[PDB]
Amino acid sequence: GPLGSELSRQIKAAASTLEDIEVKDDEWAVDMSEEAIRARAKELEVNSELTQLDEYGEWILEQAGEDKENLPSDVELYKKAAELDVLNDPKIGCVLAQCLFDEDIVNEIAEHNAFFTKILVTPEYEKNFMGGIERFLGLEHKDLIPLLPKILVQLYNNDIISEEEIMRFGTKSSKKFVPKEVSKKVRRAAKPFITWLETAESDD
Amino acid sequence: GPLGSELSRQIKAAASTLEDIEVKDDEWAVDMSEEAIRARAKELEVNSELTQLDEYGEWILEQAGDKENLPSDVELYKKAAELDVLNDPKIGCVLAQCLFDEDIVNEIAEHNAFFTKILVTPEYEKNFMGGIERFLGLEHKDLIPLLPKILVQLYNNDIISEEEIMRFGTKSSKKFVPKEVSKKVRRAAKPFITWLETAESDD
Amino acid sequence: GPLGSELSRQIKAAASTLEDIEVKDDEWAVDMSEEAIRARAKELEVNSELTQLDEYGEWILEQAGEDKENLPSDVELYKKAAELDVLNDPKIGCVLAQCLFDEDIVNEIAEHNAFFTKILVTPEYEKNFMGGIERFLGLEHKDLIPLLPKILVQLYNNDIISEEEIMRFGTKSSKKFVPKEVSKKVRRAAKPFITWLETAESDD
Amino acid sequence: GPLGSELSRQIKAAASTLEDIEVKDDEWAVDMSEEAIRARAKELEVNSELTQLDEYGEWILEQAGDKENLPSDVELYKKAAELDVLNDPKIGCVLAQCLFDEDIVNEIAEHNAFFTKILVTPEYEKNFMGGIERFLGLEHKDLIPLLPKILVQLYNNDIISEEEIMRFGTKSSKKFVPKEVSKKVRRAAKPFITWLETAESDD
Amino acid sequence: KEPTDDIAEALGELSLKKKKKKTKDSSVDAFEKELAKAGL
Amino acid sequence: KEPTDDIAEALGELSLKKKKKKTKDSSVDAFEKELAKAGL
Repeated sequence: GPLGSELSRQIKAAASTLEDIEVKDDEWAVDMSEEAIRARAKELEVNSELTQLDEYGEWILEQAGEDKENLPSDVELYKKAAELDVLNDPKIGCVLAQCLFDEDIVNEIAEHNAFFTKILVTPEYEKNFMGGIERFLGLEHKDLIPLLPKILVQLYNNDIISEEEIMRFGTKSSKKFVPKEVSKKVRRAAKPFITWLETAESDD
Repeated sequence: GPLGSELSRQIKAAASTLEDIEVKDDEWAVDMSEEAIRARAKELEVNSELTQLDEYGEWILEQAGDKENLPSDVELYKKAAELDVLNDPKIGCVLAQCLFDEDIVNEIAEHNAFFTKILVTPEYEKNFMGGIERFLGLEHKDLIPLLPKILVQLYNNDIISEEEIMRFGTKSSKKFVPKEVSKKVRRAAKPFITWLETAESDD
Repeated sequence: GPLGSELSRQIKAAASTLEDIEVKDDEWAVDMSEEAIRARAKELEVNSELTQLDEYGEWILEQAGEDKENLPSDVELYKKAAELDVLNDPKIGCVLAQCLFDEDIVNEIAEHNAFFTKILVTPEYEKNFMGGIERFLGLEHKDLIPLLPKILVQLYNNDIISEEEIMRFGTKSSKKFVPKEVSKKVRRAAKPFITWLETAESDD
Repeated sequence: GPLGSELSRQIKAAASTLEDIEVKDDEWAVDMSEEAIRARAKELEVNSELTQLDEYGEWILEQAGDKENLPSDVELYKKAAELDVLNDPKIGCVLAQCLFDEDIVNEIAEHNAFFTKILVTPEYEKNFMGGIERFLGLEHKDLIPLLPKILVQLYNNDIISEEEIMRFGTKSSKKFVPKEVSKKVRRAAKPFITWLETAESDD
Repeated sequence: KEPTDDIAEALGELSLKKKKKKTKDSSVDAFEKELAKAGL
Repeated sequence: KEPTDDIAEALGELSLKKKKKKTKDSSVDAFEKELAKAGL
């Protein structure tokens, strides 16, 4: 056929590799091979910090529910972070950006100023928070991307995120949080605000 | 070009799907969607349900290395009691996948009193048979020809009930092995199963 | 992530292999590489017989159109086959089965008896015709699969296809014309007729 | 399991798509659907449109083997007239992809009268530039750094118009090369293109 | 409850009765005559 | 013709005016007081 012997063999091998993964994943709970036992042991050590972040996000979502008006108090949000030992993890900003907000984000992002100042210790935390916003709008709620200019005004005016990190989010391609096509779309939706900022900084 | 629109559209769809999987895997550690959290939580729950069974299996495999150096039946039972796996019907799945090697036809009859003591319910027997289906169907396909002989030992030594041997040979599992492997294993068992069906009909 | 370094590398390589195929296929007409020139030359020699079958099918479809009541006469169908030198090709049955019929197949399959006797020279031609029916119902017109018992009655009663080839179509898995899942579905839709035949042959 | 439902569903979708492509390819020779016939007919039509161009290219590549043994400009023109490709604007695409090697910066100025005689319209020049984009962007990516020098020769020897050099350096093609390759080639050309833009502005 | 029209029509037509070999060979003769008129 | 509500609201809010650093540090004090009441 049009593929040729070599490409047909490559495609068939890929399919079989994928089919084997599906069998291994589907039968994991009855798999007592040395490979599966060792893998389950490694997943515990490698994902310890991730499990702690997951538990924080799960608690936030479980306590607030669909509406973010039932969100635990900022004091409660901080206490749980300390309890789970995630305060020293820059990815806590990524968790908060993806779990604290709903469709009322423009109003919600400005209701936790003191909390963010205390939690976002370094620019790395701010970058992780911006990455989380990129995922929340670019991947999970594409319908809210039109709110990005307003979201950025709230971040800049309330000094929640530095001008430098807002500029990196709007002008730099980071493959760490979202795919390149999603990044391009978010930066475009941010351009109206970023252009204003670049001009305001040029005017000094 | 040579492909035609349909084949080209499909090759493009396959590439996009594969790229999407790469990005999901690359971004797993920053993915805090409800679905990613639920997925990691569900695996943690399964991993935790298997902690004692995994520890039992690893100890068997480490202590054995050749299954002649397998720990004694007495040591196997004592370790099971220490890890609290005796009350877990899946202990049969662990034992079937960790105690045997190429000498299974003989080894499967060298632990009679142990298996009689530990396989206390038909559920334990079903789990043991599932483990055998995995040992032969997935991990050692070269030993599938030994199945009628293995079943003869299990039936002759009263290790597994005839009702459970019949389920393994007549029923399609999805739990322990893929449908293709179940069909292959049941076919290799047909010689013994046929005999058991006639004996049951005669009696 | 859950894939692991090795499987991630395998998936990325597969994607790149597929992306390269798409580029090569999309730019074929501007590709003057030694590979493309040589490939275009090979496709002509390798697909000579296939081009002749294609031309026959194209002519049948072009002359009849959507309705198979405008089909050229059996004499015309034979003359074109000779003109294209496809009479000596067992795959002519596969072409005819896929191009001569529409939703009125039950009636149409019995309107060309003498033609089929002359065209389907060996059991191999009959097998190719049955393969074509398998593709027509199992892949192109899944809505007509319920007509298979009736289609088989017309084939058996009019002696268009041998009992032996009807039985192979209904009881054997041939990966040559359709995928295994499609074969299983067609043989199931045929089982009502096949059961009758197996019993009639047992009764002798 | 470790994948989670979403990643598992995607891996299953990728496997099914790949299996579907394998079956389409395996059954191509018995596929007499209107779509399969149309596809094979469309490729035959494209192959036929390229018969003389392919024969011209193969003759160039065979006769050359080192492009120093390239046939003479006189022989290149005579063969073009014999194969009736002189009136085909795509002759530029063939020549750009078959006449040059690692010594292109010099070779691209050793055929001035030939190119002046054969590149009779801007369409021929566009096709030549597309062929260069393929030669450098796809077949010899190591030679992409030579693009500003190649463009200097093309502009200095009046082989390609400034209007067409600007299109190659400023416009995104999809016809000759993928968007990623166009972006890379246009970036490597920027040093010369910038100069040409200023000269045009000054004049 | 699935439709039964297609299966019922087939079930009713079921019959060991088949086209006579001579009848099949006879229809062949008219066709061959039409072919001869076309030079084949 | 696309809606303009989201962009227009943002365009109207555009302002170099920013939260005072002292104001930011002051809100921090009430929060730290709430934290001290919790032993943190």
